[PDB]
Amino acid sequence: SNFRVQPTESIVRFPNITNLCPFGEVFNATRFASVYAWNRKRISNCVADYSVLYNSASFSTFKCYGVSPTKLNDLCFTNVYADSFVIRGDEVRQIAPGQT
Amino acid sequence: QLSSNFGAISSVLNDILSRLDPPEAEVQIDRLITGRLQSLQTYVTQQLIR
Repeated sequence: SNFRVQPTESIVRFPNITNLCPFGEVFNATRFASVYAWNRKRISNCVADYSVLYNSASFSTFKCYGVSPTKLNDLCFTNVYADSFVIRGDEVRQIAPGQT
Repeated sequence: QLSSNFGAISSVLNDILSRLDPPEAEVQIDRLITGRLQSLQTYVTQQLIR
């Protein structure tokens, strides 16, 4: 067989960042941008909590592409984008990569 | 040869493993598995001839 040294003790390293992102201002925005003029903003230097958003029952659909939603509170990024727009009628499901 | 993609989204295993559910990560792991197995087989055959 083979001989492998197991780790002695597990350590956890994540900073003590404090400030919270203003996610309530975009989810409860007074007026939303149009589809042909969709607003795009950049958020950084803040803690984003996706557990409250995922656990919320006020949403209709929550689909994540490329990354699982349950591991979004542990990973770290460099920047994020918030695209806000309103579309009515059918063709709602077409908002996804690789669609026509 | 360990840094090639072979079609997956990332060439390293820990990034894909710790970022996605295993039900989806199965495909990404399988591509790397088959590529690395082929590389090892080629190496062994060359060594035998030499």
